Amino acid sequence: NIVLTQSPVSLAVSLGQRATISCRASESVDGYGNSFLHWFQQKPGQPPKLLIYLASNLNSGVPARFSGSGSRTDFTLTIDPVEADDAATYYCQQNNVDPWTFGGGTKLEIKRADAAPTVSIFPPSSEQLTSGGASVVCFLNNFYPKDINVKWKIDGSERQNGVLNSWTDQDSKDSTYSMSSTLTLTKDEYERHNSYTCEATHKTSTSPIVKSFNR
Amino acid sequence: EVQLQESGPSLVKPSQTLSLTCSVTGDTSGYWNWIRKFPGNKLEYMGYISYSGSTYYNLSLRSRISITRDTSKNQYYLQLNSVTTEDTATYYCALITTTTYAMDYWGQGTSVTVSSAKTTPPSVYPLAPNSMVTLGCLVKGYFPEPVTVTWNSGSLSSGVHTFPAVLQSDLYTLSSSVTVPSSTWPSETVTCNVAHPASSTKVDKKIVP
Amino acid sequence: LINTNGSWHI
Repeated sequence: NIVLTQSPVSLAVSLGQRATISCRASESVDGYGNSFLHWFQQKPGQPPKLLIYLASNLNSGVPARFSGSGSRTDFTLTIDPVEADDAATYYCQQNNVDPWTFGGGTKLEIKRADAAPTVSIFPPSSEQLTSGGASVVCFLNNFYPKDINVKWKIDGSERQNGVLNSWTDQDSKDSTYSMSSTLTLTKDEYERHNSYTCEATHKTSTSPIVKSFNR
Repeated sequence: EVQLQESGPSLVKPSQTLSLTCSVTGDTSGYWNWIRKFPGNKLEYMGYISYSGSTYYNLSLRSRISITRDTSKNQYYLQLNSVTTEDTATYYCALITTTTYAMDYWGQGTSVTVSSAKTTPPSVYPLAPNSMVTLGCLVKGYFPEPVTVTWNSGSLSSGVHTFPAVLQSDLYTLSSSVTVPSSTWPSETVTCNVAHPASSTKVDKKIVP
Repeated sequence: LINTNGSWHI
């Protein structure tokens, strides 16, 4: 069957640059003097939103910054200029050949001035304990670039027996990322030690950002 | 301003039929579609029923799929038989008009999980702790996805990070952070709200110091 | 245009 190949899978652009995205059909998507190739933007928690329809008509309600072209088998999307709003995945979609398919998508990252994360660390609540259970949470908020590191010191010694981590997609307004290290043990395996630490080994400072508390 | 909205159970058992509904508000004109996004983010086109009653289904599903409409409840329907875990996805309904020949308008999508595990409501914990204070809510022990997290029933919306969930022990945990004026908390109360569709459960937890 | 089995025709 027909495959739509999008390239690149991800791509980083500065605030004001031009972004350029590629869609290639393995066989034509043309008919009656038209191209049934369509483009969408998708932010998380949101459905796809139409940008370009029929290859190069800009959808109503959509900023003239968006445009695309191509024909037959070779299609492209260009955003110009880029805004922070555009941190998102982008799909092409063909609806003139059985089976209808989407490209596997391209994710756009926006480049920005580096930023230190704001770290906060959190005791197991006195509810999680009352029911029997004990989680330590570390928030690593609003930092750039996306690369970060988090280690968990248990009285000055590294722990990997219950760490759970999670990154957010890029913020649409400030272009930062945020992260979330969680640590789960029982009411006891937690009362067996005292010193708890999460280590923010990010770029923006040459040494870690330590945050800590004691049970 | 046509609006579309998917509804149906968010949990289905292997080998059963998944049934979803799409209600249309704001207008026998065009093509009414179903589409899904896999947990790893790829989208697949499922099918339509046109204004004429005619259907078109992706041949990779044509044996298990059925899309119907009732033009006088202004509603249309997906039925997918003999489901397995590979059928887990956010389901969308969307319309195609001849104005564009494209999927112009889309529902918010609804999440469906094929699984034989039991619906488990979440436990929600306060994450109590400058110019700014960062608080939190831990949401532990629920199944299936999704959970929605707001703050002061929506009214307090900026400075919020709601983290993607994660699966352990057959169950999901997710955290959410909020940053406010140091001066007006604890002075002026902060409450995470938590809705778990599949158990139909709402928890508001107050974050006391 | 009208669509049969996923192709637009007249």
